[PDB]
Amino acid sequence: GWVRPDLGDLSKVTKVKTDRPLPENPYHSRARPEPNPEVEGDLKPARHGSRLFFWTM
Amino acid sequence: MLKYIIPTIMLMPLTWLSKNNMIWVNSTAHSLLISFTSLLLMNQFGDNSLNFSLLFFSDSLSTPLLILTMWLLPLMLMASQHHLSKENLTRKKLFITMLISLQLFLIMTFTAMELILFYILFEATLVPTLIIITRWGNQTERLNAGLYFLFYTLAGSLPLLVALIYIQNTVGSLNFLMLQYWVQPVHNSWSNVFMWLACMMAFMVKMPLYGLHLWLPKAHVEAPIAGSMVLAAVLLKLGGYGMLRITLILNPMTDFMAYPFIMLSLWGMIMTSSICLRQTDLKSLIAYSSVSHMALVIVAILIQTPWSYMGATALMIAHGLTSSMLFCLANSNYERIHSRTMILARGLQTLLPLMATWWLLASLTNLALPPTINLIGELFVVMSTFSWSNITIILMGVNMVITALYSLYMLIMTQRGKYTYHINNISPSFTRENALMSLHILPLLLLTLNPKIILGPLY
Ligand SMILES: CCCCCCCCCCCCCCCCCC(=O)OC[C@H](COP(=O)(O)OCCN)OC(=O)CCCCCCCCCCCCCCCCC
Ligand SMILES: CCCCCCCCCCCCCCCCCC(=O)OC[C@H](COP(=O)(O)OCCN)OC(=O)CCCCCCCCCCCCCCCCC
Repeated sequence: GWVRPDLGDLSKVTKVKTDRPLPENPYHSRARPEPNPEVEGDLKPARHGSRLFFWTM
Repeated sequence: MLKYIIPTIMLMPLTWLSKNNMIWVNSTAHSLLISFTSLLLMNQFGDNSLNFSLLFFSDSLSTPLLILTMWLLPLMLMASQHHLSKENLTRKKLFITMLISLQLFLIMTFTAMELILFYILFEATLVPTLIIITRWGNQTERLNAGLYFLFYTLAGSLPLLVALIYIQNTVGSLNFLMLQYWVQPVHNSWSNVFMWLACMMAFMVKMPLYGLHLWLPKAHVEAPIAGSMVLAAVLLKLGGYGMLRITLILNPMTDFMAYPFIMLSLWGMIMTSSICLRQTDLKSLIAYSSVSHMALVIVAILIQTPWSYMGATALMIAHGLTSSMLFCLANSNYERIHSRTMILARGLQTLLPLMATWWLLASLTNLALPPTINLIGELFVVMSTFSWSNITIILMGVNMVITALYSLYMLIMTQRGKYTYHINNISPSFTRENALMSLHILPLLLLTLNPKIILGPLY
């Protein structure tokens, strides 16, 4: 009763039932480093300007 | 200070937009008007300095130097317009422009609140001064004089720039008022020794300090008359003004770091005074006289007493008017005989009677006849130096004997004896020359009536 699969059939992506649980950390990665604290808030003009030597702006 | 900066800037369009034959009349008239308004800087208080803004201020130290500076500009225009008479119009206007720009840099230099603003303007004065010496000087040696002037100043001032920026990084400010309250004592370490030298050598070279003075007899002698007037009257005093300010942040290290420079000055003043006795060039003699007088200012600043600081301020003002007058007197003879040799033209009292009176008055102020402000400044320094060490009175005393000798030797050689037979072009003194001399000596003697206004912040 075997029917030869048609052109293109064996290259299909199929779905399989399995009881093996999905691996949680397949790469065995360490915990990632914490990101640097975000800079937030409203942008305000610089206090007394550039403050470069004698410049007042 | 904008009420002085903006009018000074307007002298430039005034000069360029004037009728061709009114460039000297217009610039002289309006520069005198600016000089008149500078008297408003005399609103000084017993406790607080007159602090205009974030950028500028004036206290009893800078105020007299500002008034002298603005007074000198019209005198220099008068002194220059004869020997520039054949210069073409555009080059005349550029000459006046250099003088105006120098005044602009100077008045901002003396009122700068922040030491790095002071530095930029302090170096800025080099550029117009170099151009005046090299472009409008008369002899081949002006080119060499310009290089000595430029590289002596920069050799010292570039280490000062590093020091000042270092101080701002450590203190957080170079504002002079802030430094009065945030100043910390200087610990005695090798690193602080070179900070002290960096903060002082640039000012020492400008005084000049004996040993580091070789640029001055070249520059002051090769410059045109306006160049010599400002070089001796004001630019030497940038060094004194800078030292008087920066010593605030150098205590107590100045106690022992002063010794080598006090010895150079106390012995140097006797050396340079002796040199004057054997100089053959009249302009060169007057230039070496300045080195001897500024040696007293160096010593007075380094011993750091209230009396020495009042004396130093008076001497700087007194010397400014006197040395400028002597250069103008010497120049008036040069414009007749076209030589700077002192023995060439003799017995000029017989041919130029009134001009011989200016020579006498200029000489008497130079040798510090009391009660002139020249004597008041010298006396206060001698008093304070006696307290620093009684033995100094010997060196001070010898210098006063030598100073009298070369001051009157210059007077006797040129004005007295018999006139030189073959020199037959000594025409009578012009009204311009006589007014130029009296605008030096009259303010100088008037200050004797009210000396306090030139005694500085310690008064
Ligand atoms: C911190 C305190 C400071 C106070 C103390 C200051 C001490 C005084 C410093 C003086 C500086 C040197 C003298 C400057 C005077 C002018 C020099 C001069 O005019 O010499 C003339 C000489 C002749 O050659 P020249 O003029 O070219 O021939 C005619 C073609 N023009 O010209 C020449 O031969 C070439 C001259 C080259 C030198 C130019 C000046 C540079 C000075 C900085 C030296 C750089 C050192 C760097 C070295 C680092 C590695 C060791
Ligand atoms: C001709 C060229 C013109 C240019 C001139 C340039 C001048 C640069 C001078 C730089 C010298 C700076 C001094 C550097 C040495 C280190 C200073 C130091 O830290 O030593 C500390 C110590 C202080 O001694 P003390 O007073 O006892 O301590 C307090 C307790 N009472 O040290 C002391 O004992 C204080 C005494 C230090 C001064 C010594 C003076 C030497 C003799 C006088 C020389 C005059 C200058 C000679 C120049 C010739 C150059 C060819």
